[PDB]
Amino acid sequence: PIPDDISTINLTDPRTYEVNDLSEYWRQLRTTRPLYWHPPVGDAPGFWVVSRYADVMALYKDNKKLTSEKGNVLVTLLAGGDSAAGKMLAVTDGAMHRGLRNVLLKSFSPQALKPIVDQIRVNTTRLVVDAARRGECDFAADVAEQIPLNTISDLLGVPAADREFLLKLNKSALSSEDADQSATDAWLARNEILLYFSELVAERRAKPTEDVISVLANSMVDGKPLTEEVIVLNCYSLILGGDETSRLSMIDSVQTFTQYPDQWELLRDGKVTLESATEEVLRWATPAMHFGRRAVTDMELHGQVIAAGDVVTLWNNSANRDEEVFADPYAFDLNRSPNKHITFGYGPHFCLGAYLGRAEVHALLDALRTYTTGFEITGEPQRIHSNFLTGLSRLPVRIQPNEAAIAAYDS
Amino acid sequence: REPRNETESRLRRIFEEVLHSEDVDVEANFFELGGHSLQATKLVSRIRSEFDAELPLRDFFEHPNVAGLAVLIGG
Ligand code: HEM
Ligand SMILES: *P(=O)(O)OCC(C)(C)[C@@H](O)C(=O)NCCC(=O)NCCSC(=O)c1c[nH]cn1
Repeated sequence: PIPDDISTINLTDPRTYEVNDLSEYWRQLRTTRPLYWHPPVGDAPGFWVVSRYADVMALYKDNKKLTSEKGNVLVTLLAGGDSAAGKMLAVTDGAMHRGLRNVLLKSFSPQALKPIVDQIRVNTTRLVVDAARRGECDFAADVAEQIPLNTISDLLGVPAADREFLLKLNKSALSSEDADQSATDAWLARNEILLYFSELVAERRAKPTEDVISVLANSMVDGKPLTEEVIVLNCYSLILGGDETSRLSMIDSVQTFTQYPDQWELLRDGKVTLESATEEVLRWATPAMHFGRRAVTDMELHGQVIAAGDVVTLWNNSANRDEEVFADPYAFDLNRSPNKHITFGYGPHFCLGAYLGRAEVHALLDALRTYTTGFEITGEPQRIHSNFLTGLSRLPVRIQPNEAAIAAYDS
Repeated sequence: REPRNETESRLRRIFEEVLHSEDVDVEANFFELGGHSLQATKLVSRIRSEFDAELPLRDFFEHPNVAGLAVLIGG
């Protein structure tokens, strides 16, 4: 169903994204109301909605008139702030942000991650091949959920025994498998992660291993060590960041291939590069739909004024569908060039795990390309529920194997 | 109001330490005193260790006051 009128659309309600096709809604916003004021709903204030690609990157990079320090997503932005302000990278601006980023960039750069990228390829292939042999399976549970989290946990140094439990917490933190979920369950789930990492960071401060937590525990910003609080809070943003969005990207690539078999064939027969395909997968599945800022001063955009203290929401999914930037936006085209999408954001806060995000998608595409002829949906998939994220909980598929290629892998 | 237990007294000291405050009401809500997430984490993890009792976070959310937490640690 494709809604026609702007006024009766509540972007804060997760139900909106389940039971509506918002393509016309965003098109109308892009064309006639590029800066739109969403009304207040209940206690939540109203907020600006930005839908044009040009505007979206313009404000992504203006960390001078706009700030992440009072929330960067709706659940904190509408609440009036974020507890982790000035401590968690995502909700920190200024010199503390610059320093804390340069500390983390030392273990998330392409240089540092090359040992890990090899391990992703290995683990990814195994999971894909074993799902091909099985034929019928759930791709989300049996393949997708198994890579992003395990990769970040290998990096952070989370013991294997605990990962299954952390996975359960992430599924309730900002998204939900249950359509009717209260803010309380979300609150508890988020806080149980902090509780877990309080204890783990404690162990590593006393007995340091070689992992990424230990690197943070041995690092300094402006000549002073990091608080156990600061480290814990960034471990949260890494365990959650390194998981959901990549997971949802991978699942969506498969679901999109069943709908677009012409494109699947281009990949399978090596008529398009993995580099080029990965980017379209990312543009297509824009898992994080929105991110946001607060105004610190007054701004003039499109002849309207954003007052200091107003929430500004930037809509990645709309920006990735802007006709003025992408020729035939709603075409899934693996050869799309140029493909300067904004799935990873833009500017100072550009996604830390961008290289790792691509890596995980890149690997999946390489594995599917080699050891699979095609696949088919065997029963209706379940969506997650969120006003921030978009993707699938489970995806039942039948995977048609490449017996020739699979047999050679057994060596 | 004054604390009435070793427990209430000790719990109130933990509240004061965590909320970076003093003279914290014994029946005051933890959130209404301006209580946020990482505070609550430090709070719950300390109560768990000092009283050697497994305190589920959910039960803390229901009864987030010095008075109520005392009863729960007891019963
Ligand atoms: C394809 C999957 C991913 C998507 C769609 C995505 C999306 C984004 C976006 C749009 C931002 C900017 C947010 C803002 O401006 O406030 C961001 C930042 C961030 N992302 Fe990702 N990301 C992905 C993968 C990852 C991974 C694998 C990690 C794990 C390391 C990660 C960790 C982070 C962190 C720590 C930030 C904050 C950076 C800063 O504030 O400077 N992301 N992500
Ligand atoms: P309490 O006072 O309720 O707060 C908990 C916490 C400290 C966690 C707080 O900051 C909060 O509520 N944050 C909102 C949840 C959040 O923003 N999580 C991280 C977003 S996922 C993300 O940024 C990303 C980037 N790439 C992939 N994922």
